[PDB]
Amino acid sequence: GMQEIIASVDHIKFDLEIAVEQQLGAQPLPFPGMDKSGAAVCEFFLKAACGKGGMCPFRHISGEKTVVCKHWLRGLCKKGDQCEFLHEYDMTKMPECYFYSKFGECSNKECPFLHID
Amino acid sequence: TFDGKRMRKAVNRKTIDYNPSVIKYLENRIWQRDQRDMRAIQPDAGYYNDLVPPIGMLNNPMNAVTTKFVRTSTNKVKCPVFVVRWTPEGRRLVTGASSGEFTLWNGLTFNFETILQAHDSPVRAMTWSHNDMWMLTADHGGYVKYWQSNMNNVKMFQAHKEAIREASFSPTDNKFATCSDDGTVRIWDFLRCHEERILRGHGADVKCVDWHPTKGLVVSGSKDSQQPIKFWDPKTGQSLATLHAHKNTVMEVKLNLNGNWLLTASRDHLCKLFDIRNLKEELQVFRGHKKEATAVAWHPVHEGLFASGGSDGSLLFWHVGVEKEVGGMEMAHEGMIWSLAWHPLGHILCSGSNDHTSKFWTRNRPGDKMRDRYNL
Amino acid sequence: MYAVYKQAHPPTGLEFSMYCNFFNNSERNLVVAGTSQLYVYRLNRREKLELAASFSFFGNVMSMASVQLAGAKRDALLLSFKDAKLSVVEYDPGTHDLKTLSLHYFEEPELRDGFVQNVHTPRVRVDPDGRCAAMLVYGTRLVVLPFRSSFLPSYIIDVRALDEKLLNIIDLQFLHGYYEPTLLILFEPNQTWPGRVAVRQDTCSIVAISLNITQKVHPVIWSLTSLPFDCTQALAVPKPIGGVVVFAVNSLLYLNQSVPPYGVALNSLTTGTTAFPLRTQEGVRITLDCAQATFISYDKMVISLKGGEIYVLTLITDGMRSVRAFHFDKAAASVLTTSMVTMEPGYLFLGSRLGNSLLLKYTEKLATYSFEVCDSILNIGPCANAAVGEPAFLSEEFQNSPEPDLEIVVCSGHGKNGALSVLQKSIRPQVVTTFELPGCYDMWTVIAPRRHGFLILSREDSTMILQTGQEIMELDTSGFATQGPTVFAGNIGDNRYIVQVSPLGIRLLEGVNQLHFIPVAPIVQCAVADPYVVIMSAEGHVTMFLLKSDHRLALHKPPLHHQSKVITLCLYRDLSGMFTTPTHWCLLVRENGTMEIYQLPDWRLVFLVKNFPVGQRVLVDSPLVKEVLLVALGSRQSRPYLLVHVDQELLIYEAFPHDGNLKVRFKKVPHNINFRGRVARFRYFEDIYGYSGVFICGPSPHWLLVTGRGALRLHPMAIDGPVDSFAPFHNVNCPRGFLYFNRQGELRISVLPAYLSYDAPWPVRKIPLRCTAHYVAYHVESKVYAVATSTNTPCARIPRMTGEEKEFETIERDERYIHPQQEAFSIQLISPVSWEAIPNARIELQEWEHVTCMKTVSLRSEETVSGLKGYVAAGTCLMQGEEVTCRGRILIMDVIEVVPEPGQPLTKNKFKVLYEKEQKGPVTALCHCNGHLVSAIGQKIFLWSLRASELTGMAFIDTQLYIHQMISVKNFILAADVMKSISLLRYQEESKTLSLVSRDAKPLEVYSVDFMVDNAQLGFLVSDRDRNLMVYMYLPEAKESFGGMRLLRRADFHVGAHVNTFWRTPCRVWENKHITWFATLDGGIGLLLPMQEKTYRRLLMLQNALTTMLPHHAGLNPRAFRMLHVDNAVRNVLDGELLNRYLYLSTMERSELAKKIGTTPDIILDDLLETDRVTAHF
RNA sequence: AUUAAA
Ligand SMILES: [Zn+2]
Ligand SMILES: [Zn+2]
Ligand SMILES: [Zn+2]
Repeated sequence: GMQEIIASVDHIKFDLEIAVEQQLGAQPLPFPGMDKSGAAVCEFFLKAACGKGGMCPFRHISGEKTVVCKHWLRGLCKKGDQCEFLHEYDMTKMPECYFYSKFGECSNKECPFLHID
Repeated sequence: TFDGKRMRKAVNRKTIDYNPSVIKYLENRIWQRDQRDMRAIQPDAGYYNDLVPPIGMLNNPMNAVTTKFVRTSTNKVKCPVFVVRWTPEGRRLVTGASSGEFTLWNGLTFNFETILQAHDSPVRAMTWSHNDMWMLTADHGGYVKYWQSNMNNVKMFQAHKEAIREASFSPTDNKFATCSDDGTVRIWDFLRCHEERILRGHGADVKCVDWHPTKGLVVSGSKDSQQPIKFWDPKTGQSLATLHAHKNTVMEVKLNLNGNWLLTASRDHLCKLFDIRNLKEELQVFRGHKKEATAVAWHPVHEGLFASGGSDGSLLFWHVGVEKEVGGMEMAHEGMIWSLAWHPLGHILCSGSNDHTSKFWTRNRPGDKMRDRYNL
Repeated sequence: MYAVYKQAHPPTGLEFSMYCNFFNNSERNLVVAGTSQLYVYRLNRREKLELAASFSFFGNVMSMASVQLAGAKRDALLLSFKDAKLSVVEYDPGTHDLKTLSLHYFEEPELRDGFVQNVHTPRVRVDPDGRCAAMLVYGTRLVVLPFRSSFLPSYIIDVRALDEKLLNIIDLQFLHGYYEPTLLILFEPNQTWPGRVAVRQDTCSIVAISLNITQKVHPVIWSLTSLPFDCTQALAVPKPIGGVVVFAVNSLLYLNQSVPPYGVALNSLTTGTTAFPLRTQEGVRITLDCAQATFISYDKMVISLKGGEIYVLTLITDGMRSVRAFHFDKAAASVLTTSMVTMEPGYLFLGSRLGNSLLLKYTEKLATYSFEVCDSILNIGPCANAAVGEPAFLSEEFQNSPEPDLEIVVCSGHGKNGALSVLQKSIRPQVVTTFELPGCYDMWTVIAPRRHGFLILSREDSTMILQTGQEIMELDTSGFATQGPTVFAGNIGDNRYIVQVSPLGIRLLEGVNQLHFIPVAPIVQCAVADPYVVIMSAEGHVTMFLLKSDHRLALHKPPLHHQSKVITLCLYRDLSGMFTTPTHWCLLVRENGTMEIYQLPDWRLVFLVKNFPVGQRVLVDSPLVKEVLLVALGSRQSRPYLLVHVDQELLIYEAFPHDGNLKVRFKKVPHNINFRGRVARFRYFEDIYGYSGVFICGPSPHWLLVTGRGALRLHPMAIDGPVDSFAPFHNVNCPRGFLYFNRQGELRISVLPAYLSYDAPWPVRKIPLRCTAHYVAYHVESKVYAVATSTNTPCARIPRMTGEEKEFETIERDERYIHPQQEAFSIQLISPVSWEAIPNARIELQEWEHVTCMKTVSLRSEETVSGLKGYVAAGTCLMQGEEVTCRGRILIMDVIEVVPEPGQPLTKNKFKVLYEKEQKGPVTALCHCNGHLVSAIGQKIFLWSLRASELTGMAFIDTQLYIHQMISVKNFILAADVMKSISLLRYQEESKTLSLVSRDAKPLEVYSVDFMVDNAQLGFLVSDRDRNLMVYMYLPEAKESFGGMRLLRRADFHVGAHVNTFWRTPCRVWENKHITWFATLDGGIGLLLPMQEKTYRRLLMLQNALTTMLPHHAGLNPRAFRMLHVDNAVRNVLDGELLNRYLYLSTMERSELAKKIGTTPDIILDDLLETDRVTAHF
């Protein structure tokens, strides 16, 4: 069984696999205000130059960010590519809890923000 | 002031969680062909896990008569709520208020999430595109704003010199129509923010506008008694028809997603339904609003069921083909109900009234004695 | 882009059943229908239902009824099809198919009243006196068909236009004992639902409208208006008592026109919900919400409750026949039923879509009745989930086969009838031993003094004799003509003697010793049946031999006028007297192309077919046919079949009676078998593993099986390649086995595997679980199946949220209270070696925890030489109502090898729960992506990395309302939403980002999602609530997709059934294509095979020709049936069931259609047979 | 950090 065993696709190079790798049919992002933070990382921008500064539909990311974005988890990240906080799901990178650090002990033990003591 | 930096005791909030209903429906669909194979939910409190969402009970739209009060969501600003809209996946409720702010309430536990000063003038219109990307809002100052799911304003332009009452998207969302107090409907190109046509002929304030689900038709309602309802061709800009449907001030025009029905609410205390294929004769007339009928909302799942709001605060429920109201709450709000929004699963209804609060209504639990203030 | 749909397994599951005169007025028949299937059953007296006729429709039956028309020899069948279609059909003598008398369409937009979505199935009802039939259409239009050219023009009644404004019709039944056809309608003028009962209680009403056929007037008589809100079906009481019995969920009502209503309360749940006067029925605490009932005799009703319990309800009456009381008797429980009908008195059929439909026999006890199961019709239930795995018992001789050896395990049934079905398409022999015997090409096994004593081999110039017994050894002793080849060898008489024929002559054997030998162009083919021996020379000379007791073979030259050369022969004995005019028959084919049947003791012609080789659909009395065989099969060899081999093409005929000539005709039966020293391809066998049938040799060996059920079964056997010759073999070392050669010259001594049943469309083993089977997953390592099962227990507590922790309210009610059913979920371990559950390997979940998903996931690990490890992952949710927040758990289990418990070899396998932790939301879907676990938790999709025993969050993305299904290929995830649509997601490893590539913007209630794989094209196959199959493609450069952010559907197909599970296999032109298989919720298995554009266009012209130029059952339109959701459209999927009609046509019809569509029959046949060949898996 | 605790 195990479809991966009987019906393997590793030897097949799919068209959409080429399309996403070559950023195929990616129209420039209209309305320079928006950000599209749920988009893929621009692989063209990683290698060298994309040629679309802010007009690219895909994320032009930077490695200096260390703390995860609290608004991105809530789905309200307005900054987008100009966001200083990491759009990753690393729990170690979570910001420290405002209430545990200052207001003694946090109300809910289920909060994702880091507790220091 | 409130800034998310104040300690308070942990609260376990009231929830209307649709997940148990969906899971139960996912199990039933496996072995039940349709409603006739569905085992009956008993009117007892112990049958809490047999409930399914409205998609499960397609043959009985009476489930979605949501007269069970859940929660009242009021801002600390305490200003009238003019428009309520659900985020397309039902994650959040967004309310547009007279202060011009957007307030976001969690779709499961209906508590405050965030607030943002969206418009300078009262928010009159709020609509999401057919693709879930875009939320278009208009204000009393005549400005139209473009938003996304992250509530980031992207584009701003002034569509009308007077108050914009309602906006409606085309099926492909490439174009939309706005109605204003200047008396004209205007067709816009979404991507270029350019007005394609100006639609003139009502002669008074245009209070509502709707786009046909598939055809490319625009229906408008106005204060003008001579031209209460008009049909337009958004490409040519021409007036296809005029419908003398109401005596006074058609407040809402909603085209059913089936593409056949026009639902009109007016200040003459009447909601009327029309077949757009045969406009000369009026279909069912809905009577039962003691005061003016101000808001209507077709159910997302049940195509014949819709909720209606009144200027007295009454929230009534109607079905196509049924003469009388299938349900209602005469004192749902203390003030005129401005907008009604259904959750994408039509199990929760939200109402924003001229009173400074917004309320959430869910389906009645099987086996409960509806002796509360809103029922008996 | 292009594909062809084929069904590999016909749907199983019956929704309608009735007892009517299908064939003639002398006997009644059990007529049952399912999803696009019609079955006619006879009752053979142990009692067994044997199939008499089966028909397929291009549409799903929505309602079934029968009427006896004026001056008719049969009952016409009234079949209803989705939307507004009524088709009146009869059985046709002559051509053994159905005959469409009238087809009615009521599909006008005016009748729909502006409601585009149809939620009401069309329901046909028949007057008891046969005066008229009524079909309720769209819930508002009542179509009336008057009966007396047997039909009068129909008219439509708008029930809204009637008095009292019905407006919500629950049930409608014609009433007995009226001068005019009186239709009782149960309806809700004002509708309510359980939950608003406090403000709207008594909502149901009945009206009896008297239908005047001529004046077309229909006044209302006998209105009642305060019936309980939860009134389910109503049933019309027969003539003596009359009236109607109304089933309610919690109460039972008897209503009559004059008598005041009589009603009883079935449980204490009627108290605050019904103001109707109800009297507590004593000793019964039941519910009638989803119950099937039928009247046995009068004043007695058998009711099949939900849960399967059977009750006998008695209407207790006074002398003047007024119902004054109800009597309830609880008889034995049985299957979950969808329909019920009474056969001959004492017999009751329980039609079942969930579990096996079974025939019951009830007898009065020594008022009360006892029920026993006499027969059961196998039902692969609603196929919730399916798992592919490899069978454990493949013989060592087939281990080096290049194609994978694999089977299907299906979660079937529901509740008490929940089961696992093990499905194998092909038969796999269990080889006992192999003999390397080259040169010999044909075999014969004969019984000697009922084991087979001798095995006779024919070589090119010699004959080899093997004495089979305790040891199989060659006999060099005399008796058998080993000098040259043998044409045929068999048993003559009653197995007392052995008959051996060579080109030189015919030899009679007592065993090892020869009794006598008779010398006799060389003999090329011999036919032996009973004391009759017929041999044919190369030039067509025919002589017959007869056993005359002294025994001895006696020469009797047949009187035959050779206007044409005889090219093949057959002998047949008719045990069951279908061959009316133990009798003996000779079947003969001439060179001109004529087929002749002869009374065998004499030689008078009885049957004649003018153009036999062309393959006519029906053979009626008055090229190069190679082999012909008549065999009687079934119970006591009742139903005979004709087997013909012409031009590398197999065509096989069923025989049916039809009135000094033979009162029989032959009907062509469809199949998908292609045939692309005279050696017989058809080898009749009796009692191979207790099975009687014929083995077809050749490039595609097949098993033809007909049991007492009477259904033709065709099972392929291709694991050993083409089979040259075949013979039955009953031996001490080979009990009721068989014998065949491989093409390499290997002789196989084999037996049929015992764990499978071959009386189904596929070899199947059904494992009863007595509980609902939700998900099944195959674990490659440890080679076991994990099954997520749930069982129902009474609910005793109502969870509450008090703001601090969960607070449980104990349900305190009366003794007459029906407790709600609460599901308890378990994950079990099933061994393929012995399909019993593995002991002490069972995971029990929490009290309210529901398995929402369970899959086998390959997660990367550093243990094996590869990366992936292959665990079993389950997603759960605690279902505690709307008021309580739903949260879930992710369970990752490994099946490990351990030393088995002494005396329990099955206990070598055991769960190892590596991860079981509470998640921050409901876990609704699970998947794996490049060694990472992908979970839909609430309105987000998370991607996890599995550490030693911890799950590490890698990335997430915000998703739609409720993701109930995810499947991944490479680094792409296809997520299905319950209401919104499918979504396409990609994960980038270098930057831990999960993004949305594209999605379908339109709403869609998706059932399940898979992939369509081409050489480079990837399609997202989607199942829908409206029973549609959609293929979506990611086309960023296409204009219709705005920037690639819209997924575009590129192929559309309406399968008649819901699909919840998908799996794909490689094709057996097809370099990188994968066949996507699916199991339907109606018990069927279907295919979606990718196709080239040119072949698609050719077969599309063929499909249009077959749609236009061929009559179809019930007059239905094949093209309209496969249209999208109309029961926009992108017709790029061919209907292989329609394309199979080309194979069913005669050669002349095929050629005419090919010239009309401007192509070659050879080209069309090549395309069709290639599609059949590449999909020969399982 | 844009109201994380409304
Ligand atoms: Zn870029
Ligand atoms: Zn951010
Ligand atoms: Zn904290």
